[PDB]
Amino acid sequence: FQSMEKTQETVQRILLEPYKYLLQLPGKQVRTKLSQAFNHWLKVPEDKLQIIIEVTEMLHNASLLIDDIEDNSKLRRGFPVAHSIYGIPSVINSANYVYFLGLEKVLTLDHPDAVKLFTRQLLELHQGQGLDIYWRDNYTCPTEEEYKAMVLQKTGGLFGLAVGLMQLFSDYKEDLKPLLNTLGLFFQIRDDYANLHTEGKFSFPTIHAIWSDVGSFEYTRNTLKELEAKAYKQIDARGGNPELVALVKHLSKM
Amino acid sequence: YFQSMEKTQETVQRILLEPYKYLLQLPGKQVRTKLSQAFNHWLKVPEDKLQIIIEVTEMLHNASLLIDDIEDNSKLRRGFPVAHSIYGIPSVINSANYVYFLGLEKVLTLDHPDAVKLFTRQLLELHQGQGLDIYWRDNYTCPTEEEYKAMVLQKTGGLFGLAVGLMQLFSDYKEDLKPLLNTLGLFFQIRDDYANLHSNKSFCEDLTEGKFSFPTIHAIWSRILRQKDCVHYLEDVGSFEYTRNTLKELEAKAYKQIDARGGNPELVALVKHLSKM
Ligand SMILES: O=C(Nc1cccc(-c2nc(NC(P(=O)(O)O)P(=O)(O)O)c3ccsc3n2)c1)c1ccc(F)cc1
Repeated sequence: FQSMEKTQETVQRILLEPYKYLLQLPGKQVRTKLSQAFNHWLKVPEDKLQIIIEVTEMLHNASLLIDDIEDNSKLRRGFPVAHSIYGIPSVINSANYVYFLGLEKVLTLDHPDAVKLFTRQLLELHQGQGLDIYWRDNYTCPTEEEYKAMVLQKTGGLFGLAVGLMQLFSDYKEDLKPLLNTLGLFFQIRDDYANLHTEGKFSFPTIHAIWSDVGSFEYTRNTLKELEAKAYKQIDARGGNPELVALVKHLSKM
Repeated sequence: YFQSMEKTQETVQRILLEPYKYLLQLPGKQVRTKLSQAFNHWLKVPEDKLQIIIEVTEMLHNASLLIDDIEDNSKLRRGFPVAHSIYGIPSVINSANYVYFLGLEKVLTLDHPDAVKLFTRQLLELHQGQGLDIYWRDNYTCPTEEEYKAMVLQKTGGLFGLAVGLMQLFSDYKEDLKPLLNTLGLFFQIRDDYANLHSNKSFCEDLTEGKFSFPTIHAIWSRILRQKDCVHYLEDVGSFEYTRNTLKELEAKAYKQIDARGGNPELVALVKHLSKM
């Protein structure tokens, strides 16, 4: 009656706490820098942007809560992972609810293909997470070619959501999927290299070593620069973009 | 020959659905189907749209049990080990979540905009059900009978309303079944609770399988702060006696609300059959 509507509204506050626990962790205020850069082509409406951002950022973190459980991570960016605090069921709930609150949010774009797209990209992400666990469960390191596959499914899976949602809400229609893989790998491999120089996570240098001390760092350096090159050569054939290339050349520090 | 991505891909689908399949093969998925067919005697929906509404409902159900078992730390389900104790927590979470989104994809094929609206609400609801369940658990508290019923209509007992609601989108039938659907949702659940018990020299949180069950709750509220040989204790409290009473009492209101919607032979057959327990 009365008491049930209080006890219910409460549960929704509670439900977001693991999601919030992940928001507050250090860095990943730099995601925002990136989508803003992409808007120098898409010229998207400020109000559709804020929702595409809200969504992307919801799906991301909900997807990390699961990824940590699934990877049996112990820490994330140095702090304990969400499940070791709130506990697995409490987390599963929060991520899943947040994913669906993000559906609800995409519905507000009022665009039938946006749900179509969200659904595809999530389905993709789950297959990535799929493989990741498959390998883990079978005590197996994936090959370099397979590692990249998983990243484009998981990472290009959720770059591609955002850039693709925005491109729905733009008269810009030239092909960024090419550029987005080049960035997806770039970002990942970099964050792998940085992180080393794992937490139950397959990482580009460890994989290259394992498929012969080794100087995978030497190879990873080489492999990273080589993408950045293809970043610029595909950035240009899309009429160029100052904001983005600033954020690339900045990041090529590591 | 980069048939390597074609293999690596076909594989992932097989893998991803294995825990979902593991749950299908446990007994009698033919009884959900029996029910929605009965409801079509009012909605007169197209056979092909029905099949999808059914596929969806049935996907959401099982995916929702895979999670329920993890979350309730169940050990067994319908006698066999639970899905996660075989395939393992991460592998299961993945499969349920993927299945939920394959059900989105499926609802999209109904090609009617309100269907996504509805699915999204029902899922969000389901999660709040799971919400409550753990709220109570975390607070070391047994919920009231009143509250238990609320949780059931929110959660997996809820999932009739998705289907009947999807169907009613595709129908010029517009009279109110939500009333009848609670009466049925509780009926179905409480029955499956009673059955599950009447099925050792076991303890209760063994038999319930770490689950809130109508008879155990009624017992616990009879002999501001916080609430051997089970079966005979429950009969010594006679929750079984009360559950019998409480079940029949709904079935009665099933019939009295079935009728004020112009009556329905198919359904009433399936009720009176099921009233066996
Ligand atoms: O891993 C994904 N994206 C991606 C790509 C490049 C870097 C990162 C990333 N990676 C992180 N560290 C590592 P992890 O995800 O194991 O914490 P990763 O490099 O192996 O993904 C962290 C940690 C705190 S914020 C963060 N962001 C994530 C990812 C996760 C969930 C999705 F739904 C989609 C992509």
